[PDB]
Amino acid sequence: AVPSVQTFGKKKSATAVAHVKAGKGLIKVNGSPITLVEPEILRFKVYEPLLLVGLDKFSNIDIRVRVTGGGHVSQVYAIRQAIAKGLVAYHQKYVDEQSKNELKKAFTSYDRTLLIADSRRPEPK
Amino acid sequence: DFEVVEEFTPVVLATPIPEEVQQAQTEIKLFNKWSFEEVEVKDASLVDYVQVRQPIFVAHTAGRYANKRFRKAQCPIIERLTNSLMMNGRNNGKKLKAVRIIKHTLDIINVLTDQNPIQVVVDAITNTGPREDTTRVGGGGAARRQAVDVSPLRRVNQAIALLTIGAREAAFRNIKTIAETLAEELINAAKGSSTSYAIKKKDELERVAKSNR
Amino acid sequence: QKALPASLVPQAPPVLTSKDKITKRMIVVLAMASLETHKISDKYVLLNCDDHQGLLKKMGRDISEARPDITHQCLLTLLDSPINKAGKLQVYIQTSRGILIEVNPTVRIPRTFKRFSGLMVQLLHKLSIRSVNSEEKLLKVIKNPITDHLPTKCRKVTLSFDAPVIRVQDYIEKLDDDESICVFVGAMARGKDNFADEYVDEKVGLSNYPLSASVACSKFCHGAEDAWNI
Amino acid sequence: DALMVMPFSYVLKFLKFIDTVMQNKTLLHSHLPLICKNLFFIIKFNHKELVSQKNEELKLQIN
Amino acid sequence: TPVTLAKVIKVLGRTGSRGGVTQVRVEFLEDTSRTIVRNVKGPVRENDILVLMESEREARRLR
Amino acid sequence: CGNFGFIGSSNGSITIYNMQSGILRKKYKLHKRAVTGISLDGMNRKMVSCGLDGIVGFYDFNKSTLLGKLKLDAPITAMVYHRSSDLFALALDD
Amino acid sequence: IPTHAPKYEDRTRSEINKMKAQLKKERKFTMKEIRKDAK
Amino acid sequence: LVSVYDSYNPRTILLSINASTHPTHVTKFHTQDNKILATASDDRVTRLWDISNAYEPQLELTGATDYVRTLSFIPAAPHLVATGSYDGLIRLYDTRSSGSTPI
Amino acid sequence: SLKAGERLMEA
RNA sequence: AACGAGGAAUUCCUAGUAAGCGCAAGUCAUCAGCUUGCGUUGAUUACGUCCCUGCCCUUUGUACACAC
Repeated sequence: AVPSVQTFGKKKSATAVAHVKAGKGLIKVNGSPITLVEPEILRFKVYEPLLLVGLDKFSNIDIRVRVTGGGHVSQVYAIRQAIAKGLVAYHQKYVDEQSKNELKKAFTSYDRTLLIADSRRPEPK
Repeated sequence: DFEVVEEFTPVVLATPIPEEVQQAQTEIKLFNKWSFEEVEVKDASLVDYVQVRQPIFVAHTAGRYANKRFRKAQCPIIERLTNSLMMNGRNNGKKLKAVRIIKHTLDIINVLTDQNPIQVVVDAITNTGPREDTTRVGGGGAARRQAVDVSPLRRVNQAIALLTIGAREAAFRNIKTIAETLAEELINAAKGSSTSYAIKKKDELERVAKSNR
Repeated sequence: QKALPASLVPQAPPVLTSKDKITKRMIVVLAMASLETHKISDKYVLLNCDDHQGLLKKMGRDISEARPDITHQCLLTLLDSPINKAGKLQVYIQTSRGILIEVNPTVRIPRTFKRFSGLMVQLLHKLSIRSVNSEEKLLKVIKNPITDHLPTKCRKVTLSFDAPVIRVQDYIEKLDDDESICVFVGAMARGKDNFADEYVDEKVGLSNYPLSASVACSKFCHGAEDAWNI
Repeated sequence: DALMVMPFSYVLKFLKFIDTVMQNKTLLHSHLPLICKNLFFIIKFNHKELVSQKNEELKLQIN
Repeated sequence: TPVTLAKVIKVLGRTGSRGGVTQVRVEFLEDTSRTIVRNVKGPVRENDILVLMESEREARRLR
Repeated sequence: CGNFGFIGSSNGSITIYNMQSGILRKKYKLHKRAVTGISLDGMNRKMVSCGLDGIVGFYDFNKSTLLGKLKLDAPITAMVYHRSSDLFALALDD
Repeated sequence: IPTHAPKYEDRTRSEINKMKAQLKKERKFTMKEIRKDAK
Repeated sequence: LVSVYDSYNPRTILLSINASTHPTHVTKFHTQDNKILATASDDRVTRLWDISNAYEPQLELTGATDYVRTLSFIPAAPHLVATGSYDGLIRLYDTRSSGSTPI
Repeated sequence: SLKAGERLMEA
């Protein structure tokens, strides 16, 4: 078999499915490498978890994300949510609990919205 | 001689990720160029409200700052400047346009004044926040202005408003653009050089308050 | 020891409009002017004191109040003064009702009062009056307030009788090198001198005797020309 | 809310007034509860600055 | 013209001030004794710094 | 907590292995003789080592810094850490 | 400074526009009266 | 006038300094410092602008006679400006002095 | 009409 | 020949809100000189106060300690 884990990410009407499995350290998004994200200013908005926790933890696994729906900004936000959740779920199942918990501390102390979405539901007064 | 080693082999991601990116991984910098260390708010009473204590990559943090009463104060400052720059009539809803303009402006500020663009911005804000305003008395047939103080959230709001309004008015009908004129504006306001709309408007407000105290 | 400019031909200085907010200048705001337009019936016409008092009384206002002749002669002496030729003042009429009227320094006013009254009714209904060359608007009705349409670094003073008299050349030379001056001139026939107290910084007087408003504007303008060496 | 609104100069004037009451003892016994409540509340609010002040007239008045 | 920094402590209540002007008590920062009642204009909360130009003038109501 | 194991070698090095996956994390090079005692506080806060160069070294552990470097006279042959009072004892060679 | 003078106060085109206004007004009025009668 | 803008971008005029109405022949940047430009003209004066404050010459430089058309900074001294006029008579100014007269 | 507080201050 | 972002007055609005953009349907009333859905990008300022203009409630504690 091969270790693998699937996770999801959502802004408004965008869906991001990420499969993280063991391998050689390569990230792809929607059939393209991660270094071709098209809004082109928000590429670092996609790079956020990679540089927050470093490049070794990514250097030993393969990530494959595919996104549909939404628009430009919502698709960038769905990508980064799926990547972060997939990383921490892999580190829990196939790597150890301490590394998982320290990743959650890093991700949360930067930006909680890498992990848990905030669905902007109305509020009637 | 102390040495901590948490790196044992070279990290080669099989997808090629560039050297400037890996340097950002070493240190988070705004737009991968401008650091947030050695950036102090030069005036007290704004340490709490001008937020340069959490480093950021691009000026498109999307987060609900418009729910409680001072979450606006907890929002980082380049996002405040950005949203105020996209506050117009024909620019309503173009944060990417505003972010592109802000990036070009910090380029210009670095090229002209070689210190630090984010530092020039923060000095501009803490030098153009007005310190004493006037409110109109009720009276009941005759009104005059009574002088009061002004709170740090109102000072930061007013500062950013004067900066972006002065820039937009300055390059309204010229052969200049908003980035060029706003870089000129921020540099002059950081100098306090009395040739900017922000410094002129603040000094007018304080002068009238000092008049009819 | 000091070279000549390359161009020594005389060129017209640029007209100072409300768009530009840097260049030091003088602004005259003829405030509380009386320019109302009525409809008689087939035609509209501007209210004048002397000729139509039964229907002025049918309104119920004051024949003493409704006088545009003094604004007319104030406008004449102002826009004929030498500082208007030098292009260093512009004027705004602040009607008693609430209109703001921007008057460009290039306009050539008709001097007989019936022509001026036709001009004024056409302005106060059409909202704009263009030149006969027709590329520019000379008389533009603009929106309150005057602080929203003034230069940024300005001084706003009132012409009151009860303030202590000063010398206008002394005050103007006391002003800063880019701090413009705006004088509020009461264009009322007769009344109180406290209409712009939320607008102004301070009140000044020019003689121990009361003046006509045209003479007050002429005094301030000639002191300003004497200061700025014209 | 009234005793929170007034400033410290009027606090000092209040203490002088209560000194005059203690000299007019029958007012004191006829309005003893109210005077006590207002005095203790004013001092509990303004304890920091009042103890920061150095004044022998304050010391003798409070004694 | 020395400006002074003071610290809002207590936002006063039930005082009838004009709309948009909120009375407040401030403690001086370089001198941890003095307290001054002043008026503010924007949003203000407790324990926060306020810049005073004319430091000795105490504020009265605005009806 | 049962997550980390510290191995002090006979050339100074301290390697810090995670015990769930038994994977290497760190390495502390303060000593250059052998390391005859390691201990960690109960709060995972401070970390003591002691080695045959007569040296006690107090590291941080939540950061990765050095807090102090004490040098005694003799070599050091044992260390016992009492965590409830934060007192350790070193059996020396004088 | 230069000076300028203000300005204050085609028959076929005028008659065309007046007839268009007449046609519009009377057509709209006749349609309203037709629909009133029909209801 | 002089026009200072970035290479590799003809679109963006970054700054436009209106100098004397006579033609400015030579316009140099400083060598040691990098925020101070110095330009001459047929106005027979060389003005040292500081490109943050591009409204006024930070330090004017006169005392020449006719058609200043060459100037040069000096490597070791970051304050000493040599200026070659057109009547010969190469002037040497020190900027931390008055600067009205050559050293 | 002065509030309570203001009336106490004036008296 | 009109025209350069539209005077005085008057109205409306507190977060995926104001504003911009388009794609689609045409559901027994209404709608085509338009109506109604759907996604897309998305802020400035208040979030306090009864000082003004209003509106409304109470002036008998009843409800059972304690306190006022």
